[PDB]
Amino acid sequence: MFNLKVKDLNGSARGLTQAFAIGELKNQLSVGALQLPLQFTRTFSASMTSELLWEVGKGNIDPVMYARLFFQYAQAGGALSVDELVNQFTEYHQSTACNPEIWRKLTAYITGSSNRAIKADAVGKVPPTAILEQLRTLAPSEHELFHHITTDFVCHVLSPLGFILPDAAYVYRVGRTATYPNFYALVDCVRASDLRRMLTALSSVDSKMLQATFKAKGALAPALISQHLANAATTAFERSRGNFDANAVVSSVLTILGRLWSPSTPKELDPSARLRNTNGIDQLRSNLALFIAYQDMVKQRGRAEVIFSDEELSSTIIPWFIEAMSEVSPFKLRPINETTSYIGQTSAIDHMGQPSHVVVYEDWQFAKEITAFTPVKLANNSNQRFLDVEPGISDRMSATLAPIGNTFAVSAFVKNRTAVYEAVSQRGTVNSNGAEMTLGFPSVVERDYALDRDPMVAIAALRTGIVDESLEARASNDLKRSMFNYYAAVMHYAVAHNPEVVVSEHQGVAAEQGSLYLVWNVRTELRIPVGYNAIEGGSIRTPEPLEAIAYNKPIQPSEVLQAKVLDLANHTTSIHIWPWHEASTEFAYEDAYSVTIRNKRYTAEVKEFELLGLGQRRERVRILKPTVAHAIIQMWYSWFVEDDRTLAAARRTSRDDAEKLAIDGRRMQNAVTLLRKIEMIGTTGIGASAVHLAQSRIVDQMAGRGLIDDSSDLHVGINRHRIRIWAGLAVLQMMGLLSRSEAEALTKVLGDSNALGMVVATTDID
Amino acid sequence: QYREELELVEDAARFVGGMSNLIRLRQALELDIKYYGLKMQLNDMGYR
Amino acid sequence: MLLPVVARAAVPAIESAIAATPGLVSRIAAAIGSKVSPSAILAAVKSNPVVAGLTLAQIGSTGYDAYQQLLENHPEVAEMLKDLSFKADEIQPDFIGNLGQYREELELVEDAARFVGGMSNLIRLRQALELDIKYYGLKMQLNDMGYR
Amino acid sequence: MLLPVVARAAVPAIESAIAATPGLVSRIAAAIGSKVSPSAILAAVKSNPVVAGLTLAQIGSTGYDAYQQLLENHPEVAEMLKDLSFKADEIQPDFIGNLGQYREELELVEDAARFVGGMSNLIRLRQALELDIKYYGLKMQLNDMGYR
Amino acid sequence: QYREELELVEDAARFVGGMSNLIRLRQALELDIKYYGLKMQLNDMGYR
Amino acid sequence: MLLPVVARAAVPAIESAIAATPGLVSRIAAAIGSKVSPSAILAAVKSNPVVAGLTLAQIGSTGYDAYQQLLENHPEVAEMLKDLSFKADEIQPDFIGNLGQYREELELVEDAARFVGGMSNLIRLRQALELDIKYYGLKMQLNDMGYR
Amino acid sequence: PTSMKALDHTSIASVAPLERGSVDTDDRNSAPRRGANFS
Repeated sequence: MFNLKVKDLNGSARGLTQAFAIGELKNQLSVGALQLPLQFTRTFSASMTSELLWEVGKGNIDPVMYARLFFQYAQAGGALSVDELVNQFTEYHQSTACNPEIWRKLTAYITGSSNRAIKADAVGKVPPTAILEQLRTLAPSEHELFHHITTDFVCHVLSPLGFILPDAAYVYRVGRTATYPNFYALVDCVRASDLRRMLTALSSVDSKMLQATFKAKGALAPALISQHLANAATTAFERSRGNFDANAVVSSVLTILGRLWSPSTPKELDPSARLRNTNGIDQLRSNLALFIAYQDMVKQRGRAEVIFSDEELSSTIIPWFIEAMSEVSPFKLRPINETTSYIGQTSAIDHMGQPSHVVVYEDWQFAKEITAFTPVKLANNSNQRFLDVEPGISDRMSATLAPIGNTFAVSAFVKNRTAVYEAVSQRGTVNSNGAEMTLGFPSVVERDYALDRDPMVAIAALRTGIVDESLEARASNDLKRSMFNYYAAVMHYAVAHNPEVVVSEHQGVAAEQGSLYLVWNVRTELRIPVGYNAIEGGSIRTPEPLEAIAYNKPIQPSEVLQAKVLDLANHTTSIHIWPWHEASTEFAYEDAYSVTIRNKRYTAEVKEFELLGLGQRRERVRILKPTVAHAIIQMWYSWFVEDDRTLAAARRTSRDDAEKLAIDGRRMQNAVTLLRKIEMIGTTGIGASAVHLAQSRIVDQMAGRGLIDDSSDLHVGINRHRIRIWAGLAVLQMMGLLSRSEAEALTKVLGDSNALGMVVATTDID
Repeated sequence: QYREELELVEDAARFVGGMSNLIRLRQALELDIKYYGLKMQLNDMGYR
Repeated sequence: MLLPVVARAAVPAIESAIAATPGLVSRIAAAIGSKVSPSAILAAVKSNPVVAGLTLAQIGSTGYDAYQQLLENHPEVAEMLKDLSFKADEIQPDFIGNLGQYREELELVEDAARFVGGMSNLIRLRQALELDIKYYGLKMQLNDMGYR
Repeated sequence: MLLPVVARAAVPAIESAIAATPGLVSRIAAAIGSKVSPSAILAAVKSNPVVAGLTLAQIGSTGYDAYQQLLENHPEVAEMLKDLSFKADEIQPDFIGNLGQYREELELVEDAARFVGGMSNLIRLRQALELDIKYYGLKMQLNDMGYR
Repeated sequence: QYREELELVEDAARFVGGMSNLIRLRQALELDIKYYGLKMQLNDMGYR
Repeated sequence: MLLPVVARAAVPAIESAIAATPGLVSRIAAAIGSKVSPSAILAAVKSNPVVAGLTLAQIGSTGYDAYQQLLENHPEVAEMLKDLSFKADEIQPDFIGNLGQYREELELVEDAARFVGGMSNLIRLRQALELDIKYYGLKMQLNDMGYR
Repeated sequence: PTSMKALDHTSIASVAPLERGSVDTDDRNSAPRRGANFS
């Protein structure tokens, strides 16, 4: 839940406004003053995937992914950039490959034989982690991630011969990918083209010949190995040498685009008639993801320069820049319509036409799986520890959570919201303000739980636009990188549904020599503007991507957004080296169901280990967090209390008979759909076993005092409908899904509406 | 004369929990105010 | 360099402090490590934000205002500013042992806390009981009138 | 009742304290709420362990020994006894605010801790650096002789 | 004359991390001992 | 919590040292960082074992006994306690160079060791040769009688 | 009795995590979180 006043966009949300992206902190942004027509038909979207555990120890090299490890190690690792990293990799690669000894000394170790041939039978086995231990001393580095890449190289040429133990295994987690390129994500993905051409040379060494000459002859010296490695590692050193600075490949090729978009480009520097006609610029001219990248470029550098020869050289840059991105990468070009598919919109209309509130939401497919691991140290004061997945705890919850899944789907939240604004609104126009725009982004709040951050700094990042410094850099680096996704994800949306876009050039405050911002042509067919613009001509031209949303008609999301859980189960043996205590929630719970029977109070305590079938309380196990599940429920809570608040706010000032009865018509109808939902959770596997026990602690507490039995014609039912409801919270409480505070207010809402009173009123006949 | 009185404790007991708890809870309230401030402050520093 | 918005307000604040007393001029020259001449440091302030911050730490009297506003102007200097400016807080000899006695006590509160709810609740509930008796009577009476 | 293993040591311990001074007899009679006569409380001690504990809290001089041994053979009373005997630790007016200044500081240690390892490691590593230089020479020399 | 010296810092820098870290780490060690005791004690009370 | 088995011996041991001289009370208050009052530190000892150990390091005269018994029932603190209590052993200026001369010599022993067997054997064999001659005669004579 | 002593002193092959953290969490016990009151 994030609310903004679309009339004053500057103040309410500056993160999503365009005025911020191109460097206007001050309120002013130019009108539709000067313009050039354009159509964006393509975009660069990250492939749809989220982090997965990948294991580095085994002999294979999968160049695409090791590349991905560099992204994470350097970028999110706190280091400067993957660019500086890769450079320090090829100084490292030059060190070993071009050096004749370092390939002898560690083939003396693995083969055992310094000066003489080794037979075919007498071939020992040396575990992979071994040779790594020594290579550390030979070719020392400050980045362990290099030693792993060389280690499993020699493992690859020696694997057929069998000089090494297969059994050992080891594991890391690759990171999540931003869906749209930040400026630097271009620079990175260009260097990562070098790197991928590096590794594809190492990876592809068969050494079949060395396998043939070993078999027939029966023996070979280290002089055959230690050359045949040194031939491989210097084939890779070729392929690294002589590639262009990514930093100056892109910096230019985003400028010479930026000059053929902007209408005002001085003729003194005009991209020439040849490069405008270059093969491929045509396509890159119409591409969006670059544009919002360009806007970033100038936001930071403030300027641009073309170092490369304006003609002869810059026409071999582009065909090299295209081949970098176009090739399979995290970023793959797609028709623009598709990348926004999951966003959806709905609005609350006045009688005339214009919006009162208008909601924008990300659809979701609720994640119905959950896993629970127990961490196991290798030795005292060693951080290697590797977890054991425990089934039978997890089978419970995932068969418990699967019933929850069906009933919370996001579309049913907004389908509910607009049903509120129908009832609460008066009959009269809204001139008073632009229609406020509420936007659910469960992805925002989601990222706060896995990163463990106060939801208030995340929101307040979008509002004011600046990130708080008080937090440590690991968060801000994933915060800003996030806050840029939403910005981008907005404009892909706005553009997708208003194909007419027009590129101006901002120069009012003369902040930068080159600047760009779109302005949309949307045809409103409305009388009065929301936001502020002159609404002249039967179409409005609005620089802000948000306003240009508001004038859309309802849109139904065509594609469910997909969360997917991190997978521990597959590799059990491999030792986890990534910290897993960030993604782990402790699992413990206590609660008491209190009821009053014939003027006394009977309280049944209950513990979580009982609920699960465990007989004893085991401390170690830790539930791996259900973020996306806690994301949605968090949304659905805040929109529920928000609704139920706004009504009881109108319900006081209604001053009508016909309308007032329509509010209480709504609340009651709301709260007993609330409850029939929670009662539906009570029948679940944890819900069951919570009930069966709670009644049983209450019985044996009444043993001492003989008192008369109930009718249970409806009493069994009345008591039953109550005990289930308390199961409904207990299951939500014990998993992370609902915090204890909001669980209380959610009782209080269901409490005063006397929902339960009305639920039973359908089970009697009069 | 204590018939009236003990029945009052056992009403308070059942609510809280075992008698041991109520003896604790009673102290928590009787406890000086500053301590509530102290604990709030450690949570302000991010300890739990 | 230095952004102009910071400059219109920031430059005169320092200059004022200099004109107030010379004794500060020598101090800032030592801390920032700049030429002792008042014209020199004023040339440095404009050049780097990080430098601008350390100066405003040296003079807190008149200068505190701009300093905070500088936080807004540059995220980076403040981020690398918190480290460069630091002083070890003198610890009292008694303190750590004196804290050892409250181990027994705080664990008592947190037993009471969990029961009630968030710490905020318990602070309320404590007052409700400490509250005068008449109020319980008052509330009962409003319910007697059919108000609730 | 009271287990003999305890009672054997407990009874004469109390009786000794009584014979030492009468002033305690009146105190324990007040705390336990028992008849002031020394024969009465001694009859109560045998009857209930909880009572036996409160007595041994009133006299800590000679009595501390048995008390611990009582605590061993009775883990049951341990919880209950801990509650009945309690005193609010007087808090210093300066304390909570005085702690507020270390917020900046402790967060600095925990940044250094995580990097190195467990807190135990960092305490070691700190010493290794603070350590005299010659030792680095010494260790280098043993490696020169081929010792490891 | 500082050629010898700065190259020494940058060896220490790369190891630790960004220069900002090393400036911190340097303070952590220079810091008084009691603080190490203090932090250990909060962990003794079960505060993280 | 300090285990009773220890605490039984520990508490009076400390209290005895306090009663012996006041000069220690101020010392332990400094090291542990606790309130100087003898009642305070005694309240701290009971609370934490780690604290209890540091106290027993400050007083080694009468206290060494309990300390070891503390160490038994608590292998946990053993690591942590060993670190918190440490003193750099003063090294002699001559030492490391003085060791350099024995490089030639020790390598000679280890040549003799490997030949004979474990170092234990060589220490024996050395004595056998150094041993008086008559014994060789004695043993020969028992074999002359038939004894083996 | 058999002696496993010699085999006991060992080191584990070291490695460095990509993203440091989660270090002091090796041994801790968080005591349970209560549910809300009910009515």
